[PDB]
Amino acid sequence: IKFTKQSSVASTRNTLKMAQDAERAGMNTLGMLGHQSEQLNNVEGNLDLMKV
Amino acid sequence: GQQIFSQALLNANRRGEAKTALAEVQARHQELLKLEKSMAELTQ
Repeated sequence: IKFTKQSSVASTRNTLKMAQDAERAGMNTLGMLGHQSEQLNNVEGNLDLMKV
Repeated sequence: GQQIFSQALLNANRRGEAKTALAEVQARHQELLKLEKSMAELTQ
């Protein structure tokens, strides 16, 4: 009985760990997509200027 | 002038709850393993 409860505790520990790792990756990706969005804004401005 | 003993009997109490403390751990355990597998894929 006890062994299964221990295994489940270990399961939920690894589960939380993986969830946190996933979240770190997601936050870096969103910030990084925002940075690339700003760069693309600069590109867009330059293209508009070149059209003129 | 005499003297007495006593005995024990285990009562459905355990016939159920103690057997459930195997089935209901390993099975919820099965739900938790499923959760862990899904989180592993999500993290990847």
